[PDB]
Amino acid sequence: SGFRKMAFPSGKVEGCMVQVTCGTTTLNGLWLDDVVYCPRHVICTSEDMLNPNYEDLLIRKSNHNFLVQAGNVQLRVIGHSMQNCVLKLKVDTANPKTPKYKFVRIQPGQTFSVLACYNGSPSGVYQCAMRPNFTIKGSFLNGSCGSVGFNIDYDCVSFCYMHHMELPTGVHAGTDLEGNFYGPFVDRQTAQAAGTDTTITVNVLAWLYAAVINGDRWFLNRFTTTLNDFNLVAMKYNYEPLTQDHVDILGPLSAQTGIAVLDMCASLKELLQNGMNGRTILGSALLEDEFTPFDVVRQCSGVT
Amino acid sequence: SGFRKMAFPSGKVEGCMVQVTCGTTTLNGLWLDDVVYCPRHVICTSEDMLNPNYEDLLIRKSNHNFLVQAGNVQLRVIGHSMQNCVLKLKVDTANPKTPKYKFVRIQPGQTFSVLACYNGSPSGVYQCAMRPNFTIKGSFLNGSCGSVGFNIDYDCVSFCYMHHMELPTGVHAGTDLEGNFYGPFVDRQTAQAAGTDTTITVNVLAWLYAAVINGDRWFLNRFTTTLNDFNLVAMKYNYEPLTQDHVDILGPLSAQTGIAVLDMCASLKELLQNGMNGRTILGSALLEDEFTPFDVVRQCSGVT
Ligand SMILES: *CC(=O)N1CCC(C(=O)N(C)C(C)C)CC1
Ligand SMILES: *CC(=O)N1CCC(C(=O)N(C)C(C)C)CC1
Repeated sequence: SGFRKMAFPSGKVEGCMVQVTCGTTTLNGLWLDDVVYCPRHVICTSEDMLNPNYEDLLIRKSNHNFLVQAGNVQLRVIGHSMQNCVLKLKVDTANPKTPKYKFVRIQPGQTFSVLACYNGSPSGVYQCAMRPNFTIKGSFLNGSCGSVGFNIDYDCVSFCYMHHMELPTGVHAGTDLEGNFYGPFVDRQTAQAAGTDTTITVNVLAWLYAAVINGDRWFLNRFTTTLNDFNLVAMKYNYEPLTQDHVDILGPLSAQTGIAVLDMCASLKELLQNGMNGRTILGSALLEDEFTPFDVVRQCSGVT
Repeated sequence: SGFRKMAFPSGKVEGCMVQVTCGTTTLNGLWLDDVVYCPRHVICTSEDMLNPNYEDLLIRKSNHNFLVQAGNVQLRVIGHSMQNCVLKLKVDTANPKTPKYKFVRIQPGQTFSVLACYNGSPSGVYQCAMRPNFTIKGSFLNGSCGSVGFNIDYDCVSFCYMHHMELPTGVHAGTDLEGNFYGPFVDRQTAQAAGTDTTITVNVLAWLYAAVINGDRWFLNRFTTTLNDFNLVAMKYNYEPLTQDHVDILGPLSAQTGIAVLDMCASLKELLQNGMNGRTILGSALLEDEFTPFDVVRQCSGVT
């Protein structure tokens, strides 16, 4: 028993973190095979960040301007290209610690682990979700850019996020490893505001299943609901509308606990309308939406 | 900006996790140099767990009964001793991935990362504290025993916890790596109940500093207090009494924010007496006590 906000083990990704320096800017890169991935804004002066033309800024850059350091050993840059908002620096040496890996673009509501790095040195690991507004709620100081988010499928690391931007509201924006930003965000120091941070309904329900499974059951009630009735309450409370697909995804947890998804919806409804009344569920005083159904099954079954 | 519940990177500890099988029982071991550490209850049948005499049970065990498997490679056990509540199995091969390390017995209120393992395979990582009642609030299914808790001081892993016991209330008990349990707990399936789970006052104050530092300031008020006045309120709310030592420890965070520790105490006091009124601090609806002052400084400065 016990249910905790759990990151994947960081080992396989630690061995992929390098320091990238361009001019006076130092941030983090991902070394997979003979390529280092990093945010293209490594080339910018704070001045440039206001309205940078990245193609033009890049012309003033050669392979030898990108200083790449794996721990205390320098890597020879033999090539550099811009893919969308990332730089791919070709090095002469393939990372000997490259795991099996994919680049995956995750949907909002999907969760991943972030290995926060400074100067290509890992400092910590924590679990995130891609918010429905395409922000993430990270911990990123200066030097943390190029820190990546990932899932591990046993041995295969699916890289889903590279950190680029802090919005003035202290939320975080970044790219998949093909350099495409999540949501409407850009590597420009401009007026960019996050949209509504909606709650990931399916994730809250998963976490309610997780709680029942771990003995926190006080919020089970006698009521059921429909998708249409439940969604009226979702709407009012800035929750993602719940689909039959979400219901299907919660099936396995339904099965295990013998609680119909819609009964659990009715529990969530009451919790939204009435709050917690100063009570806690899995040591939390609000409704956690950064566990997927998959995260719950994983941690409640014990997959490695 | 951003402040998240952050575990140390797991890499250095992943390379220390092995599977230990004795008879039908499989759990996790820590391989440092030519020694594998594991909970002595690996030798018990569920039957034995009711009133085991570990010295006597051990006599029926030889080196060759302890099957030790690092990934897919078996280790030859050439020795086995009981230290308190741990077994130390001497293997013929020193772990090539042994980091610099210490064994440290942590005080309650001190935080550490747990690498949850099943069959010596890491599944996830999460941050904990040693609770003032000497429980921890983990995520541990069957097979998770021998999972360890640790701090990293740059390159030196301080191992502070090995997981042994789930109490029927779903909280967790274990040993330092010398085999001595935290608190009054024993490796016996008996009536063991956790004492009062008091809140770690100094940790809540650190986390209040962390919030100010990250722009969550609504709970700053016009009031100050004394240790003696504040402690009256602590008492009533099952908070650790605050000492001058706690105040001294919060000095650096005081300095940085220019908020006197006692003013921040007065903020905590109001929060205790009045609650949150449905507001959140660093995305939390209750007062977080599993960040130390040291954890806050680390994550707010960006140490690796
Ligand atoms: C996130 C990160 O590590 N990063 C982005 C900001 C950058 C900086 O301080 N500025 C504004 C200049 C472009 C140097 C440092 C790298
Ligand atoms: C925690 C763990 O992995 N562990 C302790 C319980 C044990 C078990 O299932 N029992 C009760 C018997 C002693 C086999 C498995 C190992």
